[PDB]
Amino acid sequence: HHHHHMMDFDFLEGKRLTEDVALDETMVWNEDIEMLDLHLVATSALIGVVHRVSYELLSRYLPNDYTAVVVETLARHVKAVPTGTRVAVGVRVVGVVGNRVKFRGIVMSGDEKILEAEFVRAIVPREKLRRLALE
Amino acid sequence: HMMDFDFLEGKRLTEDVALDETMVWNEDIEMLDLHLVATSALIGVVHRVSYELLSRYLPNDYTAVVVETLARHVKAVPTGTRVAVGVRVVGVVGNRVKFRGIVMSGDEKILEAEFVRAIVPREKLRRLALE
Ligand SMILES: CC(C)(COP(=O)(O)OP(=O)(O)OC[C@H]1O[C@@H](n2cnc3c(N)ncnc32)[C@H](O)[C@H]1OP(=O)(O)O)[C@@H](O)C(=O)NCCC(=O)NCCSC(=O)CC(=O)O
Ligand SMILES: CC(C)(COP(=O)(O)OP(=O)(O)OC[C@H]1O[C@@H](n2cnc3c(N)ncnc32)[C@H](O)[C@H]1OP(=O)(O)O)[C@@H](O)C(=O)NCCC(=O)NCCSC(=O)CC(=O)O
Repeated sequence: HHHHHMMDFDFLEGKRLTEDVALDETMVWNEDIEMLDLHLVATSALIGVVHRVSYELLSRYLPNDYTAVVVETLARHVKAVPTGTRVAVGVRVVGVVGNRVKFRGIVMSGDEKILEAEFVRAIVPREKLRRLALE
Repeated sequence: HMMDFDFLEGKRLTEDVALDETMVWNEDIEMLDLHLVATSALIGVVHRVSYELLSRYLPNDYTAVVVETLARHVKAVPTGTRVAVGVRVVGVVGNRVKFRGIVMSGDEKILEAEFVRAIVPREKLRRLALE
């Protein structure tokens, strides 16, 4: 009877958001000790950044009992950028298939493309995710 | 700078890794009590194991950076948990080394990944990024 989730999420198609995001010291690539003084941003950290903008975008539009979690992601990190920098981060909803929302993401530093991504959030009732996490 | 890295093919490494507080998913204030591990954090964990594997076999003036990554995050897992992280070199083309990675929590798959490192001289990077 808590089996009352049947939406068409296509209302999300075409939504977009761009934000300026600070690349801070928690985001540094630190695998290689000899490269530390460059403090390049880590690929995973940039992926984190792009994902988080997609949540900010969705949260305005998700019905009240539903959250959205990343289930799939693809990224190409094409230019190294140092931390301590602000970047422009854009995401747009390029498709919806059931409860799967697909985004394209871009990280620009000035006019240089740093990273591009394509990724998927599953839109799930908080109750259901909580039950799954706890089982 | 002309080397064959084909010899990396089939190399593996597995590591028991703690998921700590710095890796928590916190976008959703109503789910903070579950302290789920973030996707990007888990990708970081998988990438880092591939660097430990490569660093053992690369010449002393060379580094390796991630240029592409793909991941399915199939099961939620809380921080404060230890996971088995395995990576394997499945392919080499020039200075491009493709890995498959897996995160397991016991017998449950949490995440699978496929990603590429480019093997580069540190000086090259240092030249590029200081230009
Ligand atoms: C790695 C790149 C520089 C690669 O750029 P390109 O593809 O244009 O260049 P390339 O890879 O073909 O070649 C660049 C260099 O490779 C070396 N090179 C190429 N082929 C070679 C071979 N067969 N043998 C030996 N050396 C070789 C050359 O010295 C040098 O080229 P030449 O001789 O021509 O100069 C760039 O994609 C980049 O900077 N990406 C950002 C990566 C990043 O910052 N990642 C985050 C860190 S890792 C991380 O953060 C982990 C985490 O997620 O947490
Ligand atoms: C998201 C998942 C639960 C998805 O699992 P499944 O594919 O089995 O489930 P599912 O999506 O098909 O369906 C689950 C639920 O969705 C709801 N549901 C499905 N379709 C629907 C529709 N059309 N309308 C309304 N509701 C719908 C159903 O109520 C319910 O299940 P039913 O009817 O079946 O009972 C799982 O893959 C998972 O936990 N993955 C890990 C995700 C994660 O932890 N990400 C990290 C946080 S985000 C993040 O960390 C950002 C960062 O990277 O930094």
